Amino acid sequence: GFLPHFQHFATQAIHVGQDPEQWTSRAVVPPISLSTTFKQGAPGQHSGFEYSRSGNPTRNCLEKAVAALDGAKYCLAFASGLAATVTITHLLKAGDQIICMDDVYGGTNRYFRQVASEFGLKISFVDCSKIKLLEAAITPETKLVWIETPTNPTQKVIDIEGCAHIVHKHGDIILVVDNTFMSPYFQRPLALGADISMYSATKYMNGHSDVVMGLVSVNCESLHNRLRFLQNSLGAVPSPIDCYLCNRGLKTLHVRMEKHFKNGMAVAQFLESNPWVEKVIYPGLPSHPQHELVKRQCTGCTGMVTFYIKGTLQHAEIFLKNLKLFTLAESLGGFESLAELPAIMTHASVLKNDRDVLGISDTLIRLSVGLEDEEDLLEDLDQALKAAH
Amino acid sequence: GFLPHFQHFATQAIHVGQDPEQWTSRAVVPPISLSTTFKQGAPGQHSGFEYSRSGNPTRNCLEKAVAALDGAKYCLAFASGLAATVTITHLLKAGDQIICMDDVYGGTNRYFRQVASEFGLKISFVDCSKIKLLEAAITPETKLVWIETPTNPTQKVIDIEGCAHIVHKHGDIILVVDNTFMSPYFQRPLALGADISMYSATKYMNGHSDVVMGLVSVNCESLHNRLRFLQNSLGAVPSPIDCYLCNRGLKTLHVRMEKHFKNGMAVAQFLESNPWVEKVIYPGLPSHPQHELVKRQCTGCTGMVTFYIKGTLQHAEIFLKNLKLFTLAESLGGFESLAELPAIMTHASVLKNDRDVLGISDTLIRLSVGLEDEEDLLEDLDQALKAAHP
Amino acid sequence: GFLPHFQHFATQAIHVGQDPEQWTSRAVVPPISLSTTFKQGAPGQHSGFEYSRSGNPTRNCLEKAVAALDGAKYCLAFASGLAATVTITHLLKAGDQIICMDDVYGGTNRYFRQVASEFGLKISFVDCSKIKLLEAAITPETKLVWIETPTNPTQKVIDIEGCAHIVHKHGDIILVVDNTFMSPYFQRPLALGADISMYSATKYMNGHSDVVMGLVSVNCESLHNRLRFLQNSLGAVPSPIDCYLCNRGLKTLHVRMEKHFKNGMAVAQFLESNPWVEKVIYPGLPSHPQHELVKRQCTGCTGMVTFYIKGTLQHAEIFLKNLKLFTLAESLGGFESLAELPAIMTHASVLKNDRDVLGISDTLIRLSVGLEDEEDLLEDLDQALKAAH
Amino acid sequence: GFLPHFQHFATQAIHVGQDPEQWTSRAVVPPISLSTTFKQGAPGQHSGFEYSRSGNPTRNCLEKAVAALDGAKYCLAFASGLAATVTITHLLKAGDQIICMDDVYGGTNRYFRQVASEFGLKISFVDCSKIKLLEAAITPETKLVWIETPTNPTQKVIDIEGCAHIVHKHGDIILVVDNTFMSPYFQRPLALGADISMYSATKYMNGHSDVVMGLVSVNCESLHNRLRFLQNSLGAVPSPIDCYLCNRGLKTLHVRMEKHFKNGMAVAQFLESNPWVEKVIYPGLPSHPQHELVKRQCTGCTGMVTFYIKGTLQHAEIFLKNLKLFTLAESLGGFESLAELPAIMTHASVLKNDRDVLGISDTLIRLSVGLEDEEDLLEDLDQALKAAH
Ligand SMILES: C=C(NCc1c(COP(=O)(O)O)cnc(C)c1O)C(=O)O
Ligand SMILES: C=C(NCc1c(COP(=O)(O)O)cnc(C)c1O)C(=O)O
Ligand SMILES: C=C(NCc1c(COP(=O)(O)O)cnc(C)c1O)C(=O)O
Ligand SMILES: C=C(NCc1c(COP(=O)(O)O)cnc(C)c1O)C(=O)O
Repeated sequence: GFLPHFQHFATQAIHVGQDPEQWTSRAVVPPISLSTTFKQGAPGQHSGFEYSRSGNPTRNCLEKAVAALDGAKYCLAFASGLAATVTITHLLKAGDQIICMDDVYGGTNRYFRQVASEFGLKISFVDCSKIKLLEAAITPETKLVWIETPTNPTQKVIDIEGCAHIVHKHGDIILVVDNTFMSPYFQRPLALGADISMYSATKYMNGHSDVVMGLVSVNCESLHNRLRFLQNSLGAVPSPIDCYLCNRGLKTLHVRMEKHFKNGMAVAQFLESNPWVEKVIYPGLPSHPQHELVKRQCTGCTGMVTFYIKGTLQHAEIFLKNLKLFTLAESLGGFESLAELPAIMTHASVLKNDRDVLGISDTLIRLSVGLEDEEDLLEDLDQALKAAH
Repeated sequence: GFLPHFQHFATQAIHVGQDPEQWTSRAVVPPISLSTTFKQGAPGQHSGFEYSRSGNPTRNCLEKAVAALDGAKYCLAFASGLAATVTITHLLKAGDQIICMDDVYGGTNRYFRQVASEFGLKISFVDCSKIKLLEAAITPETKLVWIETPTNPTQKVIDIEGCAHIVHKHGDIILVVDNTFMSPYFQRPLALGADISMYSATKYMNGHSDVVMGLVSVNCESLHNRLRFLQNSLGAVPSPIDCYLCNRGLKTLHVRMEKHFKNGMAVAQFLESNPWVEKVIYPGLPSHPQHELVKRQCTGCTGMVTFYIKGTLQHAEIFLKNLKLFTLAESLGGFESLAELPAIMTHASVLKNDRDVLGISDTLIRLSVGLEDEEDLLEDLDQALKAAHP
Repeated sequence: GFLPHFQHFATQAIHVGQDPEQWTSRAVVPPISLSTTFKQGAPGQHSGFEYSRSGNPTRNCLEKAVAALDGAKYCLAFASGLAATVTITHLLKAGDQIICMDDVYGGTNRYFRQVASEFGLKISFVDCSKIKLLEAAITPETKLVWIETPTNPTQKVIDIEGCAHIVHKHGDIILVVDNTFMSPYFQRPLALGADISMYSATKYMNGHSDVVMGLVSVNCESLHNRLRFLQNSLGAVPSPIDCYLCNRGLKTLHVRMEKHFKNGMAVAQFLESNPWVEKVIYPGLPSHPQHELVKRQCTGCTGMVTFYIKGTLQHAEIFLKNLKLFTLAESLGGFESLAELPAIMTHASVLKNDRDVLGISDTLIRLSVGLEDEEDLLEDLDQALKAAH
Repeated sequence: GFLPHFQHFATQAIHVGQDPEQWTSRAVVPPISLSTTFKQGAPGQHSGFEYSRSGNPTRNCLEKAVAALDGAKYCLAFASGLAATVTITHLLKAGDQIICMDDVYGGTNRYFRQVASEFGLKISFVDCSKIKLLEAAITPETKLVWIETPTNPTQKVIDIEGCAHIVHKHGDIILVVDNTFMSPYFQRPLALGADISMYSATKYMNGHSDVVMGLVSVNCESLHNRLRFLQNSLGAVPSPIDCYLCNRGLKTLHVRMEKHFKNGMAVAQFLESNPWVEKVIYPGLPSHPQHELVKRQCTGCTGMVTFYIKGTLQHAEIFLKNLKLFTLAESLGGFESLAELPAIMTHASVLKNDRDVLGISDTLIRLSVGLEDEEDLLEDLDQALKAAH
């Protein structure tokens, strides 16, 4: 009962930006152009490229593809997901206010809380999953609302169309949705009212655990020109090879995400059936408080499964150490299955008190279910939970 | 009469951070580690690496090498030179003031003037080549002094130790020297009092016109920890492959820069003796107003040659179009020779009024002399100058 | 009614040879080791590597993975598919005989006929699809039988178990199966009696149209030692980067091949019911003469679809140029859909007389169906066939 | 008093094949084109590229550059130096004869001796440094003469122009010069009568110890077409990235080779004056038996320094081991200094009887002097010789 899948997604992921007529050789795969500079027929009159930081063939090809997958007009690539957040923040000026989602990636919390706040910006963390709390927190100085859905790691879900309703009542407020967890194959924030669709491409977009990159998709002409200026002026740009490698991962995004769905759902149901699991948070399960909201704004779910182990910190540790197929490591969205304890690793940059209020306890385990065989993944979780029973 | 060359430079550029025993294969060249994450034996108990953005083998190898070449204790790599400038600015707080050299790369001027100033920072452009003009502009809110030497493109030279004397006289003020034009083989700002040695690694460090990268070297422990926090928190980090490629270019930095010196000097002398060149700005020529300061502050000179062609824009254009070996393009520091007209291209982001005050006119041409054969470079300039003045 | 899928394929494709414990950094993805040489603890006493051509970390990791996907003990990577064919041919001696499948890739035909024959080797092309023709052609000097199944481009299918029975009655004959068209996810020649499972990894193994590489899997110890000697001695070795890129593509082989199956079947059925197609050759259709052998010998089929257009050379040409999503080009097995005219392009190296005997006519069109959206692929073929008629 | 340096060498190494107008972007550095295939406007009507193995932009750019540096009309790149040797051998036919230099790289001797000889080719090893023995050994079946100069590792020098005179009196005999040790910056075999200038590009050509590659430069039109046919037909082709990396190393060949000369000479003079060195073989020293011949055909010398340690095998082992800056490893020609004992390491593939007759004894040490600071390289040799006395 999910949203119908996006129509030409697979065809566009393979061909947008990959036109052979772009190259003299008519190659079917875009070449990796490392050249920092380009010949000009006259001072200031180039043939499309002046300097790699401002633009280069391999990066523009990637931006073209991601924009199409997001239903966007424009896209911008950056050195990392955080670098995209920083560049987006530079759209503002001293005196502006930012409303940020309550549960967000540790680095996003760390940046807003400890860095951006020191340059004339007020940061307010609000649980926008309760949509009235967002409306109450908006102020005449609010210029940017930063949303994750599902949130990392508690996986709270936010009505994007509802928030866009509210946020756009006050005129000039930018709504950003960090769509890293879902990918554009399952959720298109721009089609739901958002002004900016942002990704940590390190996770699902690239999907091969070998490229650190951020992506930002936008439709507004004014908003794109401002973001493009900061891409060149701040210089947090990605390598053209990383762009090629990321564009390479997009070619299989559709088949990868579909398998993440099946394996993730199978893992979530198994964990809810386990006598040694206290709670399971997965947007695809009916037990999720926003399950029905997911189906109206998403075409499916991913392999990100969060759950609470029964017991204490030492039971969580024992489970993670007895894993033989899941790998104890940070990050997510790759072909290999990964397991982690956010309170001690990825979300240790969040204040401990803020962890407790959010539920990020010592027993919260986050899983990034990969593309391995289903029964092998379930046999690994079973043996490791039994080890920690 | 230049400074004696820095000892062990070549050996360190080839071996620092390149320890074969680091790898199970015991390879002599460090592998390219693309992995975004690393397996941990226990929650939070890694093997040296947690996440690629925080750190990764190939990037750490590069940073160590640069640190040794700069005589620094630590170094940080970034996605670009500007990204290093932005990260350095984030060391400050709203209300602080930045003093920037009046003549600087257009993008540096653009960032400070149009971006950093909008976040509670006041920017003042002052001619720190006159070292007393800097002393007058310092205020209790001054936290950062950003200088280029030689400046881009006018190539004004600044007594780094002189500025360091003044700057450190007022307590907690950071002195940054953008050492892009000279490279550590010819100038070590840290040994001259500077607090931060910063590079656009896109130019000479990599030296192969195929990597966009910035580098920041530092000695102060407090200053390093704050920069490292911002490297991971702002995430303007370079690709591990770019890190490998840049470390690859470092291996020939010493032999590349020496040839840049010879070709650059030969081009400057040819242009100075040319009847259709009004003036030549090259730190290696005695005609440069700060020549003796250069020999006092550098072990040599670079391939960056600036000069004024005789006539008007119309002659500047024609000269550039008749070039057959020099390439009309932006950037610099590569093995290939490059020519440009800053007022319209790299420094078009600078306001015309400040361009005029700085001397960046329609006849100022900037050359990045490459590693081609000397005779071919001089014949291309000769043929192009004659073409512009028949 | 196909063979049941191979157990643990996906798990092995993602993890075999990728153990993080190999690296000091504990990286989850193997690094790309470009170093040509390695430090030795003593003159001639290495720690596993002395020189890149003999072996290097990134290549050895890939070989382990491919061997597992083939169920093999050993695997060897090469600079190209032909480079693997040449290296295998060097296993023999002057005076030996080679029996090659009559319908084979043009370059493979060119090598045996025009090169290997000039160095004391007798080459015999036999229709091994009739198993008695192989038995009749075996000679006391026969040392190598080289088979493709399905063949390129006519896609004749060969009973691997039948040929192994025949070939191995005579003692010292090597049976090679070029498994390029099927990939190890759908066909395991080694489990069916073959002595060597060989691939042009340029096609499906890498699957991203950006790596030229060959792979050879083997079980026999004597046969492996002889091949390993020639890998280092002939030096037709691949770059460690290409090895990394190919190993990256292997991680999604299972999900890619499943989509190739679905898209290939849909395209093959559409063409067979098309009024401007005289004949369709697809192992997955019941109309294929060896359909029942395919289901007995394969777990599925791929996106390689061959068909004869009705009319003349001019109708094939017009059809091929009016394709707007399929790309007219050589090669196959990538995420993008490809079309070609073998008689003029990939198989122009086969003698015209031999083309007619094999059926490689001016109206035979070969398709490599990619992973694009199904309806877009069928709509591109529909509009292009009308354009020709 | 050497030959004058080759004119326009540096300019050509930086610009030949690197023309920005080749690319729509007008990039100053050629892009890395990984695409295996290319779009064709009509069946068999390409725009210069059909399939990566036959040709691709990044490889063709490299081939143009090397050809110019060799003073050649054509150049062909291969997966390795041995792969280039194999491809050149396939130029012949069963019944032909090969004359190979008596002292040659272990792998080159091993290939001819143990592989090529098994396919209807007779191999004859002759000391062509004494030119009368070459004239005597030629036979009506001789079709190819293969020389190294300086030889590896004894570094005997061969009058290339003299041998070309002899071999070309007998009509259709190919003269190959493996110019690996000298690089085209110091020796141009083609300008001295050779028919083929061949390189192991892994050594000085690339010069960064991270690319395994072979190169062959030729002037004869018939000979080039035959080699080009075999490049595509045997498929021992290099990766396009390796081609880019090798072309990148070429840009600094001139400045690298000059420093190898200076450091090599200083090391050769130091070791010859060292009380615990029995002999020093360096083409640049007056003590070299063919020193005056070197100055006749070369513009300079390299960092390859061979010498005999005074004493026994055990002193050579200890010497290699106490080096703290030189690295004990195989290969040569990189920016880093390398030490090895060929009799057991690189030349262990040569038969002992042939080793003893050639002088490759247990006390012969081969050094590849890098680009490190001269004074540090000389104490590394000083301290290590002191330790072994
Ligand atoms: C590091 C992981 N996430 C980083 C992240 C980021 C930051 O992306 P970077 O590529 O690490 O800069 C942004 N958005 C979301 C939703 C994220 O989860 C993690 O949770 O392991
Ligand atoms: C692009 C040019 N310079 C960039 C530059 C930079 C910026 O570096 P990037 O890597 O391009 O971000 C910093 N410092 C100096 C002295 C510079 O010249 C140029 O002058 O052509
Ligand atoms: C080039 C295509 N085939 C190459 C090929 C090869 C040659 O592999 P290469 O890696 O392309 O050299 C071997 N075996 C089969 C079955 C093949 O199809 C083609 O038909 O377009
Ligand atoms: C491996 C070294 N030489 C390889 C070599 C080769 C073999 O080339 P490869 O690229 O290593 O396959 C060919 N010719 C000469 C003169 C060589 O020296 C060595 O001596 O360590």
